[PDB]
Amino acid sequence: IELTQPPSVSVVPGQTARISCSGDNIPYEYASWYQQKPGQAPVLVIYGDNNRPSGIPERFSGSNSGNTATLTISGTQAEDEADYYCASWDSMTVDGVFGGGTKLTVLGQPKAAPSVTLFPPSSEELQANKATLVCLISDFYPGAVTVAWKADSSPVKAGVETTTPSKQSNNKYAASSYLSLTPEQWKSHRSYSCQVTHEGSTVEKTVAP
Amino acid sequence: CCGGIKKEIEAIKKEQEAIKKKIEAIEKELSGIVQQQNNLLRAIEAQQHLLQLTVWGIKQLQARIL
Amino acid sequence: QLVQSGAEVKKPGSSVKVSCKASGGTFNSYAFSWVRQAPGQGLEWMGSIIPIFGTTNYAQKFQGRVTITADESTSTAYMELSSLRSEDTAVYYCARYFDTYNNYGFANWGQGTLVTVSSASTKGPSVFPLAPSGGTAALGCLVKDYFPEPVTVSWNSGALTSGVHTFPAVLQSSGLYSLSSVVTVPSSSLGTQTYICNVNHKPSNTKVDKKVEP
Repeated sequence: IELTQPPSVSVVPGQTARISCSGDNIPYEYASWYQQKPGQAPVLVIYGDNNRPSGIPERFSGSNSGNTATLTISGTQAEDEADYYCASWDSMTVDGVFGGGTKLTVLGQPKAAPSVTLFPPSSEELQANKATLVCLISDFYPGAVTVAWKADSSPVKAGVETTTPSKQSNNKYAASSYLSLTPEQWKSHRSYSCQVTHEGSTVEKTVAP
Repeated sequence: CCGGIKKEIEAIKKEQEAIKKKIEAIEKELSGIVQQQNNLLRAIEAQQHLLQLTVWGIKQLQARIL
Repeated sequence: QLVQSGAEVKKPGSSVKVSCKASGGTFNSYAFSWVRQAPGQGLEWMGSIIPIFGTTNYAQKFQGRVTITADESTSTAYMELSSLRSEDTAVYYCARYFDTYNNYGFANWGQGTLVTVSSASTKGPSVFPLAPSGGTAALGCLVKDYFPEPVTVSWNSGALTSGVHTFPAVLQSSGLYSLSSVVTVPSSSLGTQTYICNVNHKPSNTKVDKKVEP
């Protein structure tokens, strides 16, 4: 037995959303749906004959029709943007089986600009032959992020590393950029900027050695 | 008219007070049942659960075979 | 309700147990499954056990490699996968079903257990305090080139919680990770309170504390 979902499904804020689970030797009361937000265990939302666990919002309903499970959200929300899974049991083998998941997207959307911050080197790390600088891009939408570091005044690219953006609980993305370096080059050039562009603006932060 | 109030009030007041406590006893036994009726429900639901649990248990064993 | 063993690192071909303690409730009434998730991938179901008989059944992919057991005395389920290979690196979840009789769904989950199957080498973090000075103010910790995932950061032994943003890890070219964790606070509480940075990297058995102030 195997389950089949649309790999993603996108929707306008406040609409009916429908993920379909399909195949093959049927369930029905065995079928379950789960919502997983990034960095979290799945939370059962629907089970059996259209049943919500406790404290689950009514916008969620379970539909069924022969081969097919369909989770259905009425009037979707930003918080409903998550990855959804269907699951059921093979009646012969009793094996559990999950669908491949479905990224429900409500991409748009109410935009917020990257709040950037920069910590100086750890003074205790200076002691320890090193002095990395810590830049914290966060709270932005979309996940669009592209950064330029800078020493004193001259363009910089090499020597650093950066993280890809990742969705927060607040659905707004985040990032981190560091510059490991020698505990002498930092107390040689003065302040350090951080040119974080979000496809229009460019946000800095500057610390004094 | 009167004279026969002597023979009636002191008669069908006692038997009509032999009701005003032979009912005031039942109202215990009714809820002496709901006491039990509810434990029973509680008991069945416990078995029902063990049953589903054992069915699966059998499906799993049966699956281990053939 | 369900809480699992901590994250591990395993050499290829070796093995690993993972435990899950089911708190408060009758252990004989439970049914449990293990479900693993590879980074950025779907959930995949591995096996089930019914504690009160200890009858298990497993997915064919893992049959031979996986055993699941339970211990009623301690209310614990275990999964153990042997002959480990890279593709087994995953987060492993423990899930309870038959919450009620008609409910074939996984009503309760573990916090997850990250298991990492690389050949060498376990490395400890370099925990650093950060430099601080009704408005805004923010301090934090730095964890430098360690290996592998994950790494834990909590503040004041579990006290300080509100407005705290822990950040994801960069994996370096070196093959080591680093991450970052800061606390947002108003100007009106700086150099008075206490501020501990508690870091746990369980795989290296590293548990560290760290203080911070202007």
